[PDB]
Amino acid sequence: STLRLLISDSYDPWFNLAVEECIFRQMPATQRVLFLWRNADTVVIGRAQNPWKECNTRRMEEDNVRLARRSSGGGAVFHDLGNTCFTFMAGKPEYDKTISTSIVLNALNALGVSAEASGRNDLVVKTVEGDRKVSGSAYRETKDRGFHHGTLLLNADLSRLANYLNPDKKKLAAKGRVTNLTELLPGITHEQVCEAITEAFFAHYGERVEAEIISPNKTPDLPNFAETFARQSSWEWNFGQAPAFSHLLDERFTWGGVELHFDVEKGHITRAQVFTDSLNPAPLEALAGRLQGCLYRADMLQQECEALLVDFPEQEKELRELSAWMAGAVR
Repeated sequence: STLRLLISDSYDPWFNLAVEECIFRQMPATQRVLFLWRNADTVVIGRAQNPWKECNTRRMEEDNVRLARRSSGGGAVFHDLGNTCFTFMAGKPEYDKTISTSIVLNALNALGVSAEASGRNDLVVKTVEGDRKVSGSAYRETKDRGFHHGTLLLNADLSRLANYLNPDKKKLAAKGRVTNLTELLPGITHEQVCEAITEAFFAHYGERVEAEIISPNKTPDLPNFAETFARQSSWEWNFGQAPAFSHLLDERFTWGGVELHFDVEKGHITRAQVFTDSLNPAPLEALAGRLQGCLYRADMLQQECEALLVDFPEQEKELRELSAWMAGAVR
């Protein structure tokens, strides 16, 4: 058909993320994909975060909470089985964010819930006591495709995340809602919401297909899956070793916190590593790239940092701020 419908029968977050990674980059942009899944207890961190600073790893081990690192930026997210998650993908020009958003809204309507879009990302139910968030999401575009994924809060434990994160004093010093569906719909299950999104998906495209039910015990019909799954679940990718440097500079900006670890010998940086919870870590990863071998002196720290501007027009503020902050922090 023109449709693929993938239903994960696994709570393994490395398995579920590896499928998403195949939808986004492995699969041909040539069908319309809906993938429906959830994870057992997991902290998902952005690709540039340092879990040894961010997470109470001892508590995680004691409570049997998993760590997964995703390949986009941003901060920590908590998953459990009371989150029902969805990923849509479709080729351009045909697809844009509005289709999948409408499909999920219809799904929610079919369930007896009056929901609306709110911002570029969220879905919200109108309430006597004001707007309540029932869904988070993120949208990404490629040259060949659009890609949309998010979660629905059916019966999430909302308190839990804070037990697994370390206090961040500078995040605290700086400064700059949500409801479970089970609060409205006491019987609601994962399977019912999956059923509802699938129907709204089939109704939209005028077509039906059989569900491919997928789990780690056999290869899904996704190219390069075995390798993507070996990488996604590897300790070295999800955790990695703690940074071991002799200097550390850190700051919380409005667009994210930044930790910069490095060594200085003979007045130059001999090695450096940057961490961040910024939504776009690319300009920070590329700063780390340009800091190697740099003269440890504000004029050069700023020259290296500002040499990147031409290639990051949308992040010019981020870079101007990092640059000013380093000039101030080094003296």
